[PDB]
Amino acid sequence: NFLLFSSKTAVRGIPFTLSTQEDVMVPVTGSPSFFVGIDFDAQHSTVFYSDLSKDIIYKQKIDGTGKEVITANRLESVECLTFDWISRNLYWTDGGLKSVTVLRLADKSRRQIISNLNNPRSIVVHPTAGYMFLSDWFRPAKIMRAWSDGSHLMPIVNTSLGWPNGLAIDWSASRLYWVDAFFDKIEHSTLDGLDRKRLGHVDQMTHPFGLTVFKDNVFITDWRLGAIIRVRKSDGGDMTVIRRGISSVMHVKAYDADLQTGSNYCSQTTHANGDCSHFCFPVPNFQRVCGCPYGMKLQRDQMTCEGDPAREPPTQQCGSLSFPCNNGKCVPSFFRCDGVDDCHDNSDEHQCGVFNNTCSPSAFACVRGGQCIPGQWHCDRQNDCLDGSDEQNCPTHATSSTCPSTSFTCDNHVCIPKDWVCD
Amino acid sequence: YLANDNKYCVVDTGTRCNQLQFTCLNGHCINQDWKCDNDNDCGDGSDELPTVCAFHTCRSTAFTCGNGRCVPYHYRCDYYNDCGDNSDEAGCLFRNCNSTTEFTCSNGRCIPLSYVCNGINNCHDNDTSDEKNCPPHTCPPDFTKCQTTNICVPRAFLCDGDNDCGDGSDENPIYCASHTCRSNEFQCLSPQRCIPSYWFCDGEADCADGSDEPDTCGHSVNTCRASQFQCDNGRCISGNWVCDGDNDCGDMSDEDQRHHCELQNCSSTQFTCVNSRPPNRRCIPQYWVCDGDADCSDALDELQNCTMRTCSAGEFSCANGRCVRQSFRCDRRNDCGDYSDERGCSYPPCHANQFTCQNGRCIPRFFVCDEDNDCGDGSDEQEHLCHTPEPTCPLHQFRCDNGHCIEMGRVCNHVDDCSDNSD
Amino acid sequence: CSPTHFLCDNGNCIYKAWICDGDNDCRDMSDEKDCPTQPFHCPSTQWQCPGYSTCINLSALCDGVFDCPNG
Amino acid sequence: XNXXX
Ligand SMILES: *[C@@H]1O[C@H](CO)[C@@H](O[C@@H]2O[C@H](CO)[C@@H](O)[C@H](O)[C@H]2NC(C)=O)[C@H](O)[C@H]1NC(C)=O
Ligand SMILES: *[C@@H]1O[C@H](CO)[C@@H](O[C@@H]2O[C@H](CO)[C@@H](O)[C@H](O)[C@H]2NC(C)=O)[C@H](O)[C@H]1NC(C)=O
Ligand SMILES: *[C@@H]1O[C@H](CO)[C@@H](O)[C@H](O)[C@H]1NC(C)=O
Ligand SMILES: *[C@@H]1O[C@H](CO)[C@@H](O)[C@H](O)[C@H]1NC(C)=O
Ligand SMILES: *[C@H]1O[C@H](CO)[C@H](O)[C@H](O)[C@H]1NC(C)=O
Ligand SMILES: *[C@H]1O[C@H](CO)[C@H](O)[C@H](O)[C@H]1NC(C)=O
Ligand SMILES: *[C@H]1O[C@H](CO)[C@H](O)[C@H](O)[C@H]1NC(C)=O
Ligand SMILES: *[C@H]1O[C@H](CO)[C@H](O)[C@H](O)[C@H]1NC(C)=O
Ligand SMILES: [Ca+2]
Ligand SMILES: [Ca+2]
Ligand SMILES: [Ca+2]
Ligand SMILES: [Ca+2]
Ligand SMILES: [Ca+2]
Ligand SMILES: [Ca+2]
Ligand SMILES: [Ca+2]
Ligand SMILES: [Ca+2]
Ligand SMILES: [Ca+2]
Ligand SMILES: [Ca+2]
Ligand SMILES: [Ca+2]
Ligand SMILES: [Ca+2]
Ligand SMILES: [Ca+2]
Ligand SMILES: [Ca+2]
Ligand SMILES: [Ca+2]
Ligand SMILES: [Ca+2]
Repeated sequence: NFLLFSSKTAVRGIPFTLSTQEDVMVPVTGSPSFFVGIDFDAQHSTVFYSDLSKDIIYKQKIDGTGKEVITANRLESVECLTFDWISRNLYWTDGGLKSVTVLRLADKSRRQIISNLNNPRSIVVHPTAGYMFLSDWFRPAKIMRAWSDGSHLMPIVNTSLGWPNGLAIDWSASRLYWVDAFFDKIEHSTLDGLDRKRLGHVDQMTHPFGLTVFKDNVFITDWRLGAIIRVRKSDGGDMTVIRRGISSVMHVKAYDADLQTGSNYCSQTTHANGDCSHFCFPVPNFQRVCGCPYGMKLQRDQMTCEGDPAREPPTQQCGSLSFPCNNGKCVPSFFRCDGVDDCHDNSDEHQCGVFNNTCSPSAFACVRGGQCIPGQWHCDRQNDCLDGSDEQNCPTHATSSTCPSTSFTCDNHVCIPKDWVCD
Repeated sequence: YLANDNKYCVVDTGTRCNQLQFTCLNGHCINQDWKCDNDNDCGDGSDELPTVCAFHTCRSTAFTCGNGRCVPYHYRCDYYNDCGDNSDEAGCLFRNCNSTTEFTCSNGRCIPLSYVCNGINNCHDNDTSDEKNCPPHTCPPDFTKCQTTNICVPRAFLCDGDNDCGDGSDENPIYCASHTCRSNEFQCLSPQRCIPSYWFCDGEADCADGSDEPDTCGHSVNTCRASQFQCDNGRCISGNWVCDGDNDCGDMSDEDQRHHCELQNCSSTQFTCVNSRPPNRRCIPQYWVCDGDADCSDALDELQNCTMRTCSAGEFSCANGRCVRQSFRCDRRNDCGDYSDERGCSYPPCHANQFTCQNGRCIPRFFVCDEDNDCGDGSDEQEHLCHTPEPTCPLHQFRCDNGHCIEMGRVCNHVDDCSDNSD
Repeated sequence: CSPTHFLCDNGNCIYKAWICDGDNDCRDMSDEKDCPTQPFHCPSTQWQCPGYSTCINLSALCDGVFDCPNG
Repeated sequence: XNXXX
């Protein structure tokens, strides 16, 4: 067990016992970084994350080795993840496509199962009961419930809500818990939305986002505090600050290998995957429904799958105005060979500077050997080009150009206020 | 009328099936989950007719056989061919049973070697080769010998609808199919089944549809036997307890002078305590004579042939000679025989709910007006507190002959307000 | 609501060009809940030979062979 | 406001 939480700068894993402070998992970080959604795969010692600066979903071991991407194609503001550990399906919520997607990890297979939402945020799925829950915070705010296959969508909590940011589930009692950030409250109810109850006032909670339930504690993240706070899961509780000064803070999650235990008919033994090709989804009252990816239809047997190009034609990775990377991502067509890795695979900066693959107008081209470099690297006193074309015959004329009389002038022709001299 | 999504002909007896029920040609609606699954449920096979199961497709949650039937998903890989085509047991990778200690059945079922021919079929395999009943060569009376394997099974399960023997002796055409059971038996109509002559017409339902009890059964429910006494309530009792001093029939039919109890002279050496009255039996067995218990109404059985009692200073000494504890005083019970315990008492009044009689006796409120003289003086059966005056049925209320008097706007309105149109 | 506008199931008024535009302008499904009208007609310089389902550049019409199976 | 920055 350990507490897994996300932020702008890093994805971290922390022991629950506040007595010790050191991480149990390597931080996840990049040069451009804004992590939001997270979840874990206990059977592989694996976590997942999104990064809104790259629009990719990743997977990485706890040790840090074996980073791989899940997808990079048609992701728009992936505000949350959740993982069905029995079916091995990953669900996410595109706040920009305004939809929720499910993907099977065994072989990349994806469908938008719910499509016409307004501002969906947290999603959480309960494999043994076969339900998924998601929050929407458009004016008529609500919490939905649906069968894991993305059908029977119906609201279970639509009264006295505004901004219902984070959902979570108590596995030990089959109670849904949720934050609301417009009335500054945390509530809980049965999976049917009945028997609704409210926790007491929490000190200095003003706007919560992430929520988690583990053992007898409720873990919450407040954007106005920029902290992780802990309360007793039955009542107002003894508000105990876990972390502070954690920058822009996002979801929390409780890593627990004991939780990820069980089997629906979707992965009972003596057969595989509940006999479905491509997907099976656990459905409430101990049953399974098969699924098919985009562009495929279930056959007469309702289990095996067939091509359906008539209704859902095959689609390109990218439009006519964008370059499809080797990675599933998509970049503007004039970002090819600009000297900057935009595809996050160096796929847009491959074999550049040749005929039929010229440098962008923005970049500077080395005269020999086919290498394009960023414009900002042209004559900045560093030999960037392999042949040194970028540091040859550029203006030395500082000219009679002068900074205002208010500003002191350095020998480098940079100017600063006279107030800054000799500090 | 055009039943079953207007695709089918059913005789129009005016009654209809529900929304979720299939209709058969002969009626007896069946639930949609029973439609097309190898089980005949309509009797005529309307739920399994090839025409009906031609267009029908399996519900999303049910396994589809290669044949086209729709079995519940939990039937898949359960060793046992319920699909008929074995299409739900095809491809099943069963665990290899430890053959050194278990037995691997012909259907792949794992069972301990100790359970081989242990007395009952465990494998249930198509081969049936578990329950060969190895050690004995035959079965004795109070059971039939099963035919090809020698299991002791009562004929009482012949033709009953499942193979009790695992061998067809309980389904043998040799019997039940040929002629109607043994001389000591009768055959049920539903299921088709030989059953004992002491189930047939016995006062209870023993077939599934009660065809063992079809209204014409002996004289009556109190037909009993030449060895059994006959009771007005329909109960049958042993003739030994007739006029023994206590109700055995359950309706006092064996304890009255109305039929016969005038000469209830008891068996052999029983002491005849003539002090006893019909509320108790005069004859008492010598088994508990002088046993220290007040068998007779005044406990003369404890002095007539009994050793004297020394009694105790801590117990109530009856003036007559009996000895009892202080718990047996002031309780309306003649423990001492000479009423020495109840004489001179000052019984405190009855409880809040408790009813009081004229003779001061306390009786439960529930025991008022039940045709039993529970007060002894008949206080609980007094006309004034027991008779319920019929409603006055004034102006606005017409007393029709049924007694259920109706509103006077309804007189001869041609709507049957009072049973057989009494208005 | 004004006759210029559709009244959505949540009480919004939306202009009746945007109904059936393919996007839920009401933020409820109201303005796309009943929008079937999308025929198999072919635009641009194509031609749809009557009673036949193919569509062909109009240069082939009277090119001197029947492009479509019968006249 | 409550939108992810
Ligand atoms: C808010 O959610 C409730 C359920 O908690 C909805 O009430 C149901 O409404 C449907 C019809 O839309 C009825 O068939 C159900 O019986 C109602 N209750 C149950 C048991 O679900 C209610 O309609 C929702 N309101 C809004 C504005 O969506
Ligand atoms: C653009 O230029 C590059 C280099 O001249 C070409 O690269 C080759 O492309 C083929 C087909 O994809 C590969 O099998 C070769 O291995 C590539 N490299 C070499 C050295 O042959 C590329 O084909 C050009 N593209 C176009 C459209 O002309
Ligand atoms: C089978 O049973 C034998 C005897 O008890 C035991 O030694 C052996 O380990 C068992 N093997 C398996 C695979 O169960
Ligand atoms: C086994 O199955 C076949 C049908 O495939 C059946 O005819 C046969 O009687 C079965 N075996 C036994 C021992 O009854
Ligand atoms: C094309 O887009 C559709 C949805 O519009 C699907 O996502 C499909 O998988 C896409 N095709 C490829 C090759 O990514
Ligand atoms: C060569 O390719 C690059 C890719 O960024 C630009 O499109 C460029 O404009 C192309 N050609 C020339 C001559 O500039
Ligand atoms: C320096 O440049 C500034 C800004 O253009 C003024 O023109 C200023 O007069 C210049 N100084 C001299 C000495 O020419
Ligand atoms: C059978 O499959 C068809 C599609 O081929 C329909 O989904 C139909 O609803 C299914 N059967 C039932 C009873 O739902
Ligand atoms: Ca607030
Ligand atoms: Ca680039
Ligand atoms: Ca440089
Ligand atoms: Ca300075
Ligand atoms: Ca059936
Ligand atoms: Ca089976
Ligand atoms: Ca056996
Ligand atoms: Ca039988
Ligand atoms: Ca009977
Ligand atoms: Ca009796
Ligand atoms: Ca006695
Ligand atoms: Ca007494
Ligand atoms: Ca009474
Ligand atoms: Ca009437
Ligand atoms: Ca619209
Ligand atoms: Ca032509």
